[PDB]
Amino acid sequence: MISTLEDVLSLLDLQQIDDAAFVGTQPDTPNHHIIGSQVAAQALMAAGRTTPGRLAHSMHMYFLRRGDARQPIQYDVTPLRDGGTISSRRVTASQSGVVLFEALASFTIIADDVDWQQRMPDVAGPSAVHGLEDLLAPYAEEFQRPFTMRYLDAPPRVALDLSDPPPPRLRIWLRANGEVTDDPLVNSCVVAYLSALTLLECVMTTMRTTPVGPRLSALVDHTIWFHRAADFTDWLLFDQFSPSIVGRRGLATGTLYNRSGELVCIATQEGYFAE
Amino acid sequence: MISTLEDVLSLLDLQQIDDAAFVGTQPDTPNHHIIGSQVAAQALMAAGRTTPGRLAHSMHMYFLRRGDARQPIQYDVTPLRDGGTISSRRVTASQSGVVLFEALASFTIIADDVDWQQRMPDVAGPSAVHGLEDLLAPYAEEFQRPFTMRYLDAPPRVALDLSDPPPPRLRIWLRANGEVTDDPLVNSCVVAYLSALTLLECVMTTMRTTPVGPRLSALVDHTIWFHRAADFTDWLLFDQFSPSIVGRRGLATGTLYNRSGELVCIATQEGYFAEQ
Ligand SMILES: [Cl-]
Ligand SMILES: [Cl-]
Repeated sequence: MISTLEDVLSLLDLQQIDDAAFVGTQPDTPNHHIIGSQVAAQALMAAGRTTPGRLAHSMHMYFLRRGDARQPIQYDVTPLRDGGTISSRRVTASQSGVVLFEALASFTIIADDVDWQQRMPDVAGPSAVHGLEDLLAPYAEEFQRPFTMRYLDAPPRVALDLSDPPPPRLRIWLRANGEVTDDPLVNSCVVAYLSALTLLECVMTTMRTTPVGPRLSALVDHTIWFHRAADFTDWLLFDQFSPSIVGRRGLATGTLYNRSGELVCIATQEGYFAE
Repeated sequence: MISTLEDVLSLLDLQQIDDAAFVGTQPDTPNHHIIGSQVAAQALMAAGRTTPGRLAHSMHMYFLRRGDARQPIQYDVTPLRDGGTISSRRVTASQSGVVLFEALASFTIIADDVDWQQRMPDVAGPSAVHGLEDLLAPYAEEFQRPFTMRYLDAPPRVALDLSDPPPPRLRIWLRANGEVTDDPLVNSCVVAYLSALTLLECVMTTMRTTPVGPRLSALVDHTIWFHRAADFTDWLLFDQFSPSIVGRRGLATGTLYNRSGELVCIATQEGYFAEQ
């Protein structure tokens, strides 16, 4: 099972099998499903390798069919445009000829210009905050990680035992359990992985469910805009909320910051909750 | 020019030239540029016509090349997924084989389930706000509309006169200057049109520019999530802001609400500003 930060870096180590085709693999999962975070990060790596040296700036994706964690995944990249400042790629992810996912990714050259952001919210610092493992301890009977996670708000399983579902806001302090490679594309791919990892949890809580049920979900899409490099040598804050849930779908948006205050990325995804 | 609401509805009338191939058109503009609002709305209509009786729920797109307003646009639709819940469509827009735009759209059945939203912000109403025409009248020498627009925060050209540029936030009350067809797909397409129309303005102000310059801009992408029907028989509030601007890029996000408070859609786009 994915348990170390090195395991996450291994996910990003794709095997090139043709000029614009790459294969990724992973360990099996308990329900045999591939999670969205993996396919996002691997798809971005595949795209980035066909645009060498350019920096990831955005990616949009739709999950069509859910991957089987027992088989590898093939990523086929199509160049859409190669401009002097922006370049664009389609990435299709497949298993035995079955298309799992389609994405569109865009890459840029670095440019010094207006650099502005909203200020990070004023929240309790990571040291004030309970770890996920201690928070889930009472539920151990119902069940190492690549990131330490400290939750400012109740995680979904804890929230399920509150009288009423809390407001759909979830703030998590995150720290890599090891060293992320000093490579801009790897940096962005790890950001991509984190951007989709806990993001639907604030919706699950409002839907009175958790990642393992009782009501199961699947991501329909995921979107990321990368603005500034993540500093994985310290904590990051992931500020997540839902503006709206309707018709079995819940929208979640998250903003990732370095502890030092820089806004790293924004991401948004819609999850579908089985009836 | 596109100047009436009927003209915007007419953008959505596509010629079908094959099973999954449609042609859209538009009047020539002054600089022959086709705006992203038009291409988003026409692409959604194309996609929707191949998924009859399902409701638009999301759309993602990249604007690869600027369109020539003097030529029509072919929308080629590819079905990617079909069945009991969600249907998925690729839409490619092209002019004489040159691809302008790639989108992925998604459609769903109606289902009653958990229905929750954040509360619309408490702001001044439409009558407390000056119309855009009036706010821009002082600058006429430098220069009808399908929508009445009342800006609660300074438009880019007005903001440009201020010493300290304001926060990159922009609330606009909008009202269709006419009746929008009572059809769910048309409704979603007009929502798509609006979702991209003013959305970058909150960035332009921080970038010390306006829709007509001095620093020009182009959209890189656009993204819409449709949750509740727009009620075009009354005002809508488009609450827009930018969380971040860097590297010649500015990200803008907007939430559209009915006056009665329902959250209609969320949209997010990134614009690129050519060197200064
Ligand atoms: Cl370019
Ligand atoms: Cl922990």
